[PDB]
Amino acid sequence: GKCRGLRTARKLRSHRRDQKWHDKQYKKAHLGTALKANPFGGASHAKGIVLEKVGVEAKQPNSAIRKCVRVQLIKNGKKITAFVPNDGCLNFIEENDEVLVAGFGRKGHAVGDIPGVRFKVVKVANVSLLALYKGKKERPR
Amino acid sequence: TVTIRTRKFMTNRLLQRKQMVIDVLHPGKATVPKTEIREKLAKMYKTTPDVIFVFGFRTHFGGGKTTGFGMIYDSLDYAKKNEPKHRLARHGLYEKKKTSRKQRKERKNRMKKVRGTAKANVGA
Amino acid sequence: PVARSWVCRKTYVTPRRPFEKSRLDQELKLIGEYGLRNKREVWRVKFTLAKIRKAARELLTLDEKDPRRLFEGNALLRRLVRIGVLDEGKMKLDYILGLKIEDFLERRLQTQVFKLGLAKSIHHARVLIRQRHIRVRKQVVNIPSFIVRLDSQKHIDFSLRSPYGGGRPGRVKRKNAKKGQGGAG
Amino acid sequence: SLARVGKVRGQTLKVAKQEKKKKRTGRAKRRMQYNRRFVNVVPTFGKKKGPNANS
RNA sequence: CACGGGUGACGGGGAAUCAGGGUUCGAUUCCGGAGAGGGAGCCUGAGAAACGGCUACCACAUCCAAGGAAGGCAGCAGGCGCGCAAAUUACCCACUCCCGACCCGGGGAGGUAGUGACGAAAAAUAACAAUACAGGACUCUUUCGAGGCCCUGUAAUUGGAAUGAGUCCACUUUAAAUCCUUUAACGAGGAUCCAUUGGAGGGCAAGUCUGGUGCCAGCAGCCGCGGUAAUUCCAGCUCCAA
Ligand SMILES: [Mg+2]
Ligand SMILES: [Mg+2]
Ligand SMILES: [Mg+2]
Ligand SMILES: [Mg+2]
Ligand SMILES: [Mg+2]
Ligand SMILES: [Mg+2]
Ligand SMILES: [Mg+2]
Ligand SMILES: [Mg+2]
Ligand SMILES: [Mg+2]
Ligand SMILES: [Mg+2]
Ligand SMILES: [Mg+2]
Ligand SMILES: [Mg+2]
Ligand SMILES: [Mg+2]
Ligand SMILES: [Mg+2]
Ligand SMILES: [Mg+2]
Ligand SMILES: [Mg+2]
Ligand SMILES: [Mg+2]
Ligand SMILES: [Mg+2]
Repeated sequence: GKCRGLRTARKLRSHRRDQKWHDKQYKKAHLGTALKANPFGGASHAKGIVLEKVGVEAKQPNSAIRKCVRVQLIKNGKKITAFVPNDGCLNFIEENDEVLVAGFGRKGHAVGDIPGVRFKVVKVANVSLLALYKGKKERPR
Repeated sequence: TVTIRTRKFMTNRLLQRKQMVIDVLHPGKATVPKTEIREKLAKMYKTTPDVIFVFGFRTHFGGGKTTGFGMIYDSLDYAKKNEPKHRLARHGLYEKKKTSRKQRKERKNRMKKVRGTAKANVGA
Repeated sequence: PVARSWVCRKTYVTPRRPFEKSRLDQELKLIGEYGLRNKREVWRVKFTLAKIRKAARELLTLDEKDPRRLFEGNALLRRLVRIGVLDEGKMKLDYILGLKIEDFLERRLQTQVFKLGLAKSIHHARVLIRQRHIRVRKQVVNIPSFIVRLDSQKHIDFSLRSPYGGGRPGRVKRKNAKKGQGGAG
Repeated sequence: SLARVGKVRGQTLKVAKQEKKKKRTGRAKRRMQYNRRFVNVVPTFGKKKGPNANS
């Protein structure tokens, strides 16, 4: 504190209430602009329809072709370049299928080698991509 | 080898009964039945076993002790005066009707629709 | 609106650092010394120790000759004496802070059976506890987490329904006797 | 391009899993862990090797 | 800091994280408020602007002979839609009480069961003995080796001893059942009656092992790894965390 009077409670409280808005986490959490820009809308998971599969070129030094899916959501209709996590799991994902889409753990931020991808794919047509990778379950055909 | 002790003895003249918590010790066997409980309380208290009603056994862990409640009425008329009909039907002197509850509700809502003497003619 | 408790509490608290080598060393030594089942068995005794030490610090922060302080101190010393970790001459609220997880694990019924010596090993004592061969004051104890009181320490013996005690033999002995009589005729 | 999906996963050699005696679990696993950590080994000079250390 | 606006705000007792201070949540079983699709108005009645009461308008929707009639599950179950997201169209007034002309009747309030890995507590998946071995406090021996009063561990080596999980008669439980506890008879040596979930460069405990791939596939929350000897990918073995 700077003003150390005996009755400066409204001064200290109003100064701290003004200066909380310059924090990055507080303003993002307490304004609706970030919640509007979020495609999930304050949700942890979201289902969406596959429409096309995208080969995204990688960033600087690491040079590769990541495999993403243009997901159109149901709850909003927004488009997400969702990420296919494991090896060889793009072949399980076909066109016009409902897939479950989650975050990647950096709370809405692009991670590592992949430019402009915040979200990833968990389940494929009510069958999990982890079980499709391990070989436990089969795609329902 | 079955031993019955009584705890918390009380005489209800306002209910015309005796009451106690029954402690049964039965090493080497399972939980003894309520008929044998009533017979052993009858030969203990020198009364007829018809007035003795015992319910609510809980067996301790390990398997050598149970806890149950029982009352000893003066007469069967007093037992039918203040004793629940379900515990009377446990032994068989009372028999409840077999009209099921949802069908009774349906019959009541059907009798609610028709006004007059024909409420009896709605049912069957 | 239903008639039930909804009252529960976690008896264990996980530590702040997951991969401390010295902490895993100490907990592994504790489990290998006193015959435990997991790290949660260490953590719940550590959290009860945290409860007792927090109550002890809350009593030491109070002033002397306070009635709540004297009552809670005498009650906590009575609890430590009756569980038998603290001595009956050592009972003072300043000595509660100098108390340890090893002395808490010494009062386990598994460890008490091992120290009385009716079992061969600590895990064999745990097998006896699981298979219900022992009793405490005519009551069969099936769970090794029984905090044995000092008053009820000397009453530990074999249960009545036990082939290791005075009872009927087990399934293996009955099957071997039946196979022997069938082979004999 | 998206034609190389699952290339290495397809072209690795399919090695069958070796049959193995089942591991003891729970308190017996932690007891056997304590026995292989402490009471077997002796303090030796030099740098002590790890559990999975091989050469 | 009025007024106005927003609330992804019913308020409180309280919940979580917590040194001391705070921060976040509280629709949710207790108290008070509001409401029965959206407003508005009224009869009865001590008490209602009541909706398992009516009267009109709007939205939705049923039958009709085309004149007309009837509806309000943000009650209990259940169905559609919406979704990342949530149970049985069960049994009973026996426990708790409530109402009635009342000891007798009624109560989807409530109680008990079916689903249930939201979560909390306890807690099986082995232990012992004998052989071979690998070693430690003694004695002896310069070392090599030896005796066991004392040991500790390992090895699909062998051996009986003890039990559930399950099966299942019988009590007990209960309004009637179910489950727990008890109890006969079965039930275990790869005790196949087989425990998984993640990782092994550092943070962060744990292989510079082997084969393939060769900036490709992919791994990687951060730094980074892969460009033909990968401690970081994909598989086997081993190990580590719970
Ligand atoms: Mg970089
Ligand atoms: Mg609002
Ligand atoms: Mg609101
Ligand atoms: Mg509230
Ligand atoms: Mg109202
Ligand atoms: Mg509605
Ligand atoms: Mg109304
Ligand atoms: Mg209604
Ligand atoms: Mg109402
Ligand atoms: Mg759920
Ligand atoms: Mg009732
Ligand atoms: Mg009645
Ligand atoms: Mg209800
Ligand atoms: Mg198992
Ligand atoms: Mg690997
Ligand atoms: Mg690491
Ligand atoms: Mg390390
Ligand atoms: Mg790595």
